[PDB]
Amino acid sequence: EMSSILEERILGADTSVDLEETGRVLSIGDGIARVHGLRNVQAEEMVEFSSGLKGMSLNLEPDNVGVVVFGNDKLIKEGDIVKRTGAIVDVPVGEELLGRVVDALGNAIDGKGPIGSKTRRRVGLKAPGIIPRISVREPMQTGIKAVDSLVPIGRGQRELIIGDRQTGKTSIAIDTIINQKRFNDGSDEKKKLYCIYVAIGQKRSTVAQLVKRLTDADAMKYTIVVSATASDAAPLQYLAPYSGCSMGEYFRDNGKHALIIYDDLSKQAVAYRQMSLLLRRPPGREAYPGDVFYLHSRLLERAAKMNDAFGGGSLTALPVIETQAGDVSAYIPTNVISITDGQIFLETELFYKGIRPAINVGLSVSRVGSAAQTRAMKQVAGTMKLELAQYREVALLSRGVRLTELLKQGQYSPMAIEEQVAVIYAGVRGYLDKLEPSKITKFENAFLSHVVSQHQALLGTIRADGKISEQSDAKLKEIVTNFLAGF
Amino acid sequence: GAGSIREAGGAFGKREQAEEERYFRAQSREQLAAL
Amino acid sequence: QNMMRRKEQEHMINWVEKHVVQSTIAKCIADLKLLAKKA
Amino acid sequence: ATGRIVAVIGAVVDVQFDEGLPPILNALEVQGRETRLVLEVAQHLGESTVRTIAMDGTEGLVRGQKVLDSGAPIKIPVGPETLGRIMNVIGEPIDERGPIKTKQFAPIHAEAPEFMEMSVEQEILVTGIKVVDLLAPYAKGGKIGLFGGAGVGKTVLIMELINNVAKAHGGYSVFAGVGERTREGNDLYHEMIESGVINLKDATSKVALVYGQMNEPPGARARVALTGLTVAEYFRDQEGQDVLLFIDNIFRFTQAGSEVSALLGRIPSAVGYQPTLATDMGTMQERITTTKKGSITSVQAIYVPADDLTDPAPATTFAHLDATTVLSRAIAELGIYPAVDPLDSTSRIMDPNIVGSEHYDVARGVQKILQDYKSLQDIIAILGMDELSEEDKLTVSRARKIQRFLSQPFQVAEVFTGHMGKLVPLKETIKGFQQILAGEYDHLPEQAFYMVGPIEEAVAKADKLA
Amino acid sequence: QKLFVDKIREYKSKRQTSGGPVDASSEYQQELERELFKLKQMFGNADMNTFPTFKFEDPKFEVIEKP
Ligand SMILES: Nc1ncnc2c1ncn2[C@@H]1O[C@H](COP(=O)(O)OP(=O)(O)OP(=O)(O)O)[C@@H](O)[C@H]1O
Ligand SMILES: Nc1ncnc2c1ncn2[C@@H]1O[C@H](COP(=O)(O)OP(=O)(O)O)[C@@H](O)[C@H]1O
Ligand SMILES: [Mg+2]
Ligand SMILES: [Mg+2]
Repeated sequence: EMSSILEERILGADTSVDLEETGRVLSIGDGIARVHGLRNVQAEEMVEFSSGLKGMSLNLEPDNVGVVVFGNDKLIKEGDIVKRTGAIVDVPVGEELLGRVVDALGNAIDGKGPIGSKTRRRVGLKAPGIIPRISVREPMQTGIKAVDSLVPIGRGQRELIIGDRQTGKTSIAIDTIINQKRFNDGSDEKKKLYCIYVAIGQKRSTVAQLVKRLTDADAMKYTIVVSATASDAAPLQYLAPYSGCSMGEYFRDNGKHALIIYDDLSKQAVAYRQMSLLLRRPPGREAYPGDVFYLHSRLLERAAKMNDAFGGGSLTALPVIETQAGDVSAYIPTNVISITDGQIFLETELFYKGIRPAINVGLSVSRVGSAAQTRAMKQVAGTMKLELAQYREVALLSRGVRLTELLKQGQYSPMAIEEQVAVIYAGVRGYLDKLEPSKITKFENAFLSHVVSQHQALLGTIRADGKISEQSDAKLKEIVTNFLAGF
Repeated sequence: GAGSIREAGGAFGKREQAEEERYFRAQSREQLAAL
Repeated sequence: QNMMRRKEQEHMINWVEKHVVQSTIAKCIADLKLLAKKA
Repeated sequence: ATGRIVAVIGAVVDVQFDEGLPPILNALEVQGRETRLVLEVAQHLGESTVRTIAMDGTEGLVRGQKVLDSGAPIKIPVGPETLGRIMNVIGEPIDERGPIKTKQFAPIHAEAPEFMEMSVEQEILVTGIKVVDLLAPYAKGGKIGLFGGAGVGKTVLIMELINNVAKAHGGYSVFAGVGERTREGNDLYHEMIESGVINLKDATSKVALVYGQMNEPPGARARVALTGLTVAEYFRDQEGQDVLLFIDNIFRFTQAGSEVSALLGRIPSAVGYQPTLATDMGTMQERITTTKKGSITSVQAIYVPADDLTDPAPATTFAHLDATTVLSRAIAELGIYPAVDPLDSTSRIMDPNIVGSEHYDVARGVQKILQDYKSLQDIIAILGMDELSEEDKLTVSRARKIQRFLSQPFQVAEVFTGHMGKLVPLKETIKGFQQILAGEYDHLPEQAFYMVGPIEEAVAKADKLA
Repeated sequence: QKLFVDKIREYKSKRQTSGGPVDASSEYQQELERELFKLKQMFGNADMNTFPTFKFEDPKFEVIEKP
């Protein structure tokens, strides 16, 4: 149509010209531009090349400025003009990013038009100090039985998902994102969790698959997907986690609660190493720069729970780390493990032995723990944790196998906390030792069906009260006894 | 290298721990009934 | 319908861009005048 | 634009231009050579000097030699005229059949397809290989990667896949030989001529070959994969065809970059590799993809240096693939071929909602029993077989039978094994492994499952032993 | 005001599209047909310009009578 392209597309275009402060490309190569001039450029300031490309000035040196290019250096030649933008790198933030797939700088890559964003936020902001924070109390529900019961996560926590390749880390993150739909459509506003998935160094078709999976479950309406894939410049993959963290800090600072997944931080470390080695900064261990720990700690400190004076919002962080051959002792894995508030260790042996999700409950710890659980979940899960430990000590034994086969879960099926509590109750009270370990799984399905067909009252009770009462204890007791008699 | 079989956490350390726990839980049940 | 609109609009943009390129000292006069207003 | 050579170090050439500095990735022609010596601009050094990577040998270059700028990157002939022909890294024919007379030339450097062009269809691609089809099935339009050390069977497996899929394929096919044996390329050429897939007399050829082999300098070995990509990308975009792209070996690409990375003046990364390993690999691999304009099913053989899967190159390649077939030297020394590691090979369509609950359950049970066997291996090694329980001995016996039954004779391996190859349908594989897991053959010896096709051949071999 | 020249002149040129369907294209069909083929084949296979006629089936049932 000749109206959508000319009514204001040309009528309003900011045709004015300005007196620009510029420099001149001395050299260009491998995404690094050494630029003469640019006297008044700031450190980490965003500059613009004469071909529309943008870069960030990282090495302020006496005779040149080292600029990392946010794109392909094919379009930059020696002698090109580099204009200042006067601003430190920032990205659009707000509610208008929900449902959109954007790149590391906030440009929509989903072919749906521009993000109608009016607020912008720096990517390198400082984390909140001691005073604005308060203890982590509200639970972040993942929908995964093993996590929600034995490695609970609160709102404002940093829980690391660490494991080998193809162990099920992205599956945990996506289950957690899908789970928040029960709360994001409800009426309680302080229970809604807006999700953010940062894809760093991934295949682009993998991100397309993930967005398809999130749209199938209708989870995209409250999810921002930041995508800096394998073909994107190393600066963009370096900057994607900070852009996502700014998009989440917007919610954190407004009384809302957000969840961010960094999938994964090993590839961000690789991209940062590339940028640093090409900026001629001296290498350290495994050629990584000296400040890779600072790279990840200044990022993972921005996940926080705020007190009431600052809105009461939160930002939960689920960084992902891929280890080689199970070497948790590597450089970046140990860095991120020392940073975060706990880890969820996934194993290949546990994966192939049928334990899915392959969470290693022996190693998986949540430094927040029961402080961020519901009372009902705590009641059942303290006993379940004790019995699973005692089973691991001798692997009674039949109850232990029952609980193990009860921790298994399908993919893309995050259960509600009430149904989780009912299942763990049925498993921890003896109602599962009369059945062989093989059939346990199917019973659960049937059980859930029954409970979600004719017993919505007890589930609503558990949901509202948060704890089980002795009355409701007896109710669910008799329900599960009758169902086991009929099963 | 004393205690290195259990310290390696292999298939032999797990069975060692299982043996100790079995034996001493049997002994604890035997010692609690006689108390 | 949406696809037709999208492709027709894209070719319209391409054609307008190609055809304005084919189409004056008044340009330099206004340029010097605006550089005078640079303050 | 004309410049002059000011430095020659290996495959790297510095060229100083008096006017008209050529952009990065442009192709330059050296004047005064007997053959075509193409330099690809990689860096702008400053003071009107560029640094380039040579696509051929740099012997005989003199400082001050003239160099013309072409005005564009390396452009290769693309079209249906490249089918049945062999071209090198710069698109020149190396089959002595004259010029490739296409109507269009495409640059080997292009942008990766955008996010809105990606496809999501995940239909299976049955290969006739029991372990692949059972445990890590391939998908049409997906990315397959065959990992393996030296002499474990990557070329044998990729030739078996060419035999089992490319002949039965309806679309076109492109084979990019990257840093491999030249006699293997000669073998493939003549075998495709014999089998009619390449026709030297008319235009019914279905395969295009692009070879830069291990006798080539590192620039040709680094860009020949891009040349093959360009051919396959033309077939996918402008023809809308379904393309098969076989790349053996893709690791060489990375390795070639390593060989030039020092001469380009870059601080080395881990294990001496270029600091740009992951972004170079990503730029290359993101073009190897299925878009909503056409499909590309890709089979890439990936060399594993010194059998170390944690090496940066295979470790980085792992993230670009939809299916990984990891071959193991330890399994190859047990006589089991193909040497697929059943607990290291994965696939993204190994999903009940995609392959069926029956397939999924059989695969997961096989992997469970193999993991349990591996857990028992230590006690079996020290305390012998007799110190296990009854269920442990049953697990060991069934796991060994399953290990044997995962092996299979290939038709490309008929020449040096005598055993006729087997193409096992997917349903027969699922049935045979379901039956072995059930226990219906706990009475047959384990040697009866070694190097057979369907389970009926296993019982026939059992009845032939006794 | 060459930007306004672009605006006005090319608006009046594109508006001269009565006798032409797609504003003086002379091309863009060879790829549009492949695109429409893909779009139709991924939306369906039947004729998508007429109302769908509905074949319907009835659930089977067995001899449940007490033997
Ligand atoms: N809880 C589960 N139950 C069954 N299958 C699962 C489960 N979790 C993951 N899987 C499957 O195991 C495979 C692991 O893939 P996934 O993306 O979840 O892990 P990953 O660590 O991100 O792998 P990578 O990073 O190498 O791509 C997937 O095919 C997935 O479908
Ligand atoms: N499917 C197979 N059956 C029998 N032998 C095989 C098979 N695959 C490989 N081999 C053996 O391993 C050798 C190496 O084969 P090849 O595929 O060329 O090694 P590479 O992994 O380097 O490509 C073969 O000559 C053959 O002896
Ligand atoms: Mg993943
Ligand atoms: Mg080989």
